[PDB]
Amino acid sequence: KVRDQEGRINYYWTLLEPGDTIIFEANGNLIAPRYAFALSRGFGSGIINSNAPMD
Amino acid sequence: GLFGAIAGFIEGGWTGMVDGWYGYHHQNEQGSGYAADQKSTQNAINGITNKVNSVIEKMNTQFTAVGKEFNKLERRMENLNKKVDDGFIDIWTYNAELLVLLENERTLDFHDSNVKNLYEKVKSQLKNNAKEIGNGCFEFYHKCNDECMESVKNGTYDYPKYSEESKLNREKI
Repeated sequence: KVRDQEGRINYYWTLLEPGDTIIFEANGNLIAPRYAFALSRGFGSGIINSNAPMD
Repeated sequence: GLFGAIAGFIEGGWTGMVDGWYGYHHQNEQGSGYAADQKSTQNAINGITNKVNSVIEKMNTQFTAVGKEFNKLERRMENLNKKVDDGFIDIWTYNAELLVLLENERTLDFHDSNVKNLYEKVKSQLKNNAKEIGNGCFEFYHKCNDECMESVKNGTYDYPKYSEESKLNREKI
């Protein structure tokens, strides 16, 4: 029981390139995507763990 | 004291001379007082400022980052990640701190030069009109007014004018 649940929702994510069509096919257990995102790549960064305030 | 002047035969830095890094103190009839030398000083400030600017501004830093998180099952790579950081923090630390001492002793065996450089111009300007006291000074064998003093500091000191009076007092001694 993790967080009052014996079930598991394994998530997945893919990037779809322009000119490419993705196809979802299922007959159950599919957690449907509702909100997708269109982004432009910023190469060369990371993520800093911090409690510091913003200014 | 490589050249042997700084902490050499000139055993004392003058707390009173604040116009520059090198200068002269004269003592004659008209009075006394320190005076700093700009030809020697300015050539040193400008060169050192640039020597500082040198090491500062040759570390080209690209817009990058370090913080990488690895899954618990890429520990070999997570270990590899640290090795790539520690190796730089190994190198850039060693090379820097050794460079500091170097361009420290290289900066102390530069001021010692220019002090010694200055001495062998004033000493090679009078050449027998004064007997060297050894602590970094001269005793003129002749009366030298402030107009004569100021030529010694400039670089246009007159040897023929004050030479006839020099031999009559050097003969006394």
